[PDB]
Amino acid sequence: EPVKDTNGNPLKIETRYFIQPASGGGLVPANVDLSHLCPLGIVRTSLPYQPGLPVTISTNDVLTNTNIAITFDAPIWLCPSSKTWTVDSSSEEKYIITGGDPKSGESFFRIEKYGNGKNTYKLVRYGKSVGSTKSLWGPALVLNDDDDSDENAFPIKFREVD
Amino acid sequence: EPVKDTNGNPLKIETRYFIQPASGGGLVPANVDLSHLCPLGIVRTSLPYQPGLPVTISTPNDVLTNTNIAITFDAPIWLCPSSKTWTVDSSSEEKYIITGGDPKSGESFFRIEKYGNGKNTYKLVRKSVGSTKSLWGPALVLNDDDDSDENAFPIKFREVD
Amino acid sequence: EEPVKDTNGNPLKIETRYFIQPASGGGLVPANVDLSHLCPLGIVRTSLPYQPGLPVTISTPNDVLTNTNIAITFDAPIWLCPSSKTWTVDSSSEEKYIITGGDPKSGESFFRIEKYGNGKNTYKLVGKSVGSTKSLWGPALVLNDSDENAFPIKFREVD
Amino acid sequence: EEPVKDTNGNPLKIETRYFIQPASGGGLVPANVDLSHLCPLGIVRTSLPYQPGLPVTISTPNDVLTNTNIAITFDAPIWLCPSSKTWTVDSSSEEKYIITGGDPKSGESFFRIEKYGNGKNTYKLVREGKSVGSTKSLWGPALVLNNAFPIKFREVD
Ligand code: CHL
Ligand code: CHL
Ligand code: CHL
Ligand code: CHL
Repeated sequence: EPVKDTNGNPLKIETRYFIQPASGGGLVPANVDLSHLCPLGIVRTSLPYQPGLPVTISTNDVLTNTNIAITFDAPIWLCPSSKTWTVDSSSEEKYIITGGDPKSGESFFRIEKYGNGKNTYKLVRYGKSVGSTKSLWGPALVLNDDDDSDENAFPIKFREVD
Repeated sequence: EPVKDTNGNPLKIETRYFIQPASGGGLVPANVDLSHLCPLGIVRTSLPYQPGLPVTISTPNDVLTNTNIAITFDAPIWLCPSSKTWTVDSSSEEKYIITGGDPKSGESFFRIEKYGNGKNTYKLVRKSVGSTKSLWGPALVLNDDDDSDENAFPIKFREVD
Repeated sequence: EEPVKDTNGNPLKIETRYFIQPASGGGLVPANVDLSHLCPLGIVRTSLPYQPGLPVTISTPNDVLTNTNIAITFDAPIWLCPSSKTWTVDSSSEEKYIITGGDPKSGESFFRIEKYGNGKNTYKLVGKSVGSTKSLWGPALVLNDSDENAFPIKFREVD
Repeated sequence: EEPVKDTNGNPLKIETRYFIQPASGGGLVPANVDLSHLCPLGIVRTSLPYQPGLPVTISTPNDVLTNTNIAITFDAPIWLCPSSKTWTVDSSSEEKYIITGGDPKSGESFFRIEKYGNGKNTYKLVREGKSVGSTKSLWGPALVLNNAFPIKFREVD
């Protein structure tokens, strides 16, 4: 099944989208704690009209339950690593962090339908769903223990940036 | 004559708008230099899809051109001890527009006037509001005159839904 | 009403720079207490072992004596906040953080230096003693007299 | 190859903490050079007069001698960047900032301590040899590869 944006249109690669909580504003880079500034975690901004930092998806169609990479799109980057999402294996909390390799399997996630709402999804990694936990700046994306139910998943939509 | 938003609808008081450059993204609070963190200047973010921090307009519900208004940022968090209302830093050589003004005092009053080319395009006048290079990017400053649109920073108002 | 002494056993002088160093990381420095405000500033113990702290000068409403009204003012060539460098109590707060921006001549900014424990050149600030709580950067000074919950300090003369 | 001396005129030891302080603000510390990056870090003179600097240890690739390959490594219980505390040259900057994140065993991280001018116990760093100087950066003077930036070593404690 093709992933759809908030307008019900199918997701394309090489196309800028805000990832916005379906459940404050969009998802942005921020540090998870005071122990490291780089690499960056993924936090929901508490500011209501901030749309989030845009991402592009790499594989023109994006389909559900398929290996994809998510890369922030930004003209400025304060860290010496990449803008591609990945899992902090060395973190005892398994934060989703930047600095992944867009071609490597370390950076692969899958987009799956969430609950009933249309155009609502979750991310799953290999199967563990992406949830959230309290961090310094607010809720940060973390890898949950499993993907048995949507209970612990952080529901998202994709909004096309024009 | 009523000020209009990007949809051509007239501006209302107590209504959130993005002030967006007509000439990066919207206008946001940021420090102008390394000498002070508070109060805050008004900077154009270089990030292309950042809409700006919303403002509300007050009158000392219609907003009309060439009339005294106050501009106040709207935000659930504020890192400085002073107000979210725009004003002129009289004590700076640059005459930065800064936060921390009194919305009821005349120090915080600006006027919205039509700007050159393009529908629903405006400038602020107190002397027109222009911009200069600052630490984080272009910061709003009060110019010398309002003789022409040359030095004015053109803006539009986009309704926040 | 005996003189407060520095780590060299010399009596404290007014208008003289001292590091206030925890008597039990490095010295006391200005830092934000939480993510809700940058200004005004709280008083935090740096976790860095050889950072001496930001110097303060003491004023009196030349000896600094115990159990006497004094004001503490940070000494620095730059200040990123619009208010003063004088310590005071955040009168309306939960933890009653000690914060900058006080008036050194006003009673709002008065503290008293008293002996702490049965030790040597060790003190506390005070009815209510100055303690600490966990904050963003580390321990921050808060207003709590007994030396149970007091934050013990010493004074090191700066040269 | 004569021994480098600290501010007390005592010879420098390897694996010993020193402040590197400008020979005539306070000591040298890690800080960002500009708004383009937080990591890795530059080497800046703090403008605060009583800040001694962040301590370093010197390693040899127990006396530290002049005109010999040495590595400089900051010593700290915390580090906010994902790389090492060892000094090196930012080859891919036009300023050639001295930056952290070097390999203490690689030749990229080797400097030499040479006597500077007249003052006793005063030195410069050299990496044909190029001396370490300074340029204006965001917070203040930052060390760059080229006068030289004269330094002294103060024993911690
Ligand atoms: C590597 C350092 C880094 C840090 C520390 C942060 C931190 C933050 N980012 Mg991120 N980012 C960082 C890198 C990057 N970000 C982004 C892109 C974005 C976007 C698009 C957004 C964020 C936002 C946020 C904020 C999310 C929480 C919040 O809503 O607070 C509530 C908000 C505030 C308290 C206002 C903060 C104002 C100012 C932007 C930062 C404050 C300046 C002071 C230095 C604060 C430092 C305080 C210290 C003591 C902790 C948070 C301040 C969101 C945000 O709210 O920004 C306005 C947001 O929309 N970031 C990019 C791509 C350009 C980065 C590149 O390296
Ligand atoms: C009080 C201090 C204060 C400071 C220093 C800033 C600083 C900034 N604000 Mg502002 N703000 C501050 C107060 C507040 N802001 C806001 C609301 C906003 C909004 C909505 C936005 C800003 C944005 C900005 C940035 C505009 C420049 C840019 O385009 O960068 C390009 C972006 C970067 C260089 C990445 C910066 C990411 C991150 C937020 C952390 C930056 C802080 C650093 C870790 C510390 C210093 C690092 C240096 C070396 C870069 C700039 C970093 C804009 C922005 O871009 O934010 C993401 C923006 O959209 N501010 C509020 C209301 C809550 C404030 C209330 O106090
Ligand atoms: C709002 C302004 C302001 C803020 C946020 C701080 C914050 C801090 N001061 Mg303070 N200060 C501030 C104003 C002032 N300080 C000082 C003088 C001092 C001195 C002398 C010292 C401090 C120190 C500290 C630090 C204590 C915690 C620690 O031990 O970390 C330990 C060290 C680290 C965690 C490494 C990172 C340090 C780096 C300078 C912070 C970088 C900020 C991040 C890039 C932003 C990311 C923040 C995230 C949360 C958003 C803390 C970072 C102490 C310190 O440790 O300095 C290094 C210290 O010795 N301050 C003066 C007079 C000049 C100020 C005047 O305005
Ligand atoms: C991103 C990482 C990082 C950044 C941005 C800095 C930045 C700085 N360090 Mg460094 N450091 C950083 C990493 C680390 N430092 C250190 C250890 C030290 C030491 C021991 C010292 C520094 C000091 C400094 C300052 C030197 C310039 C000065 O004299 O300011 C003058 C001081 C001020 C202007 C007031 C202090 C500012 C306050 C700490 C926070 C400033 C951040 C702003 C509130 C946020 C907004 C930023 C601006 C751009 C809008 C400078 C602010 C020196 C210093 O002065 O600290 C107080 C210093 O003594 N650093 C360690 C080991 C723990 C790090 C590990 O990662």
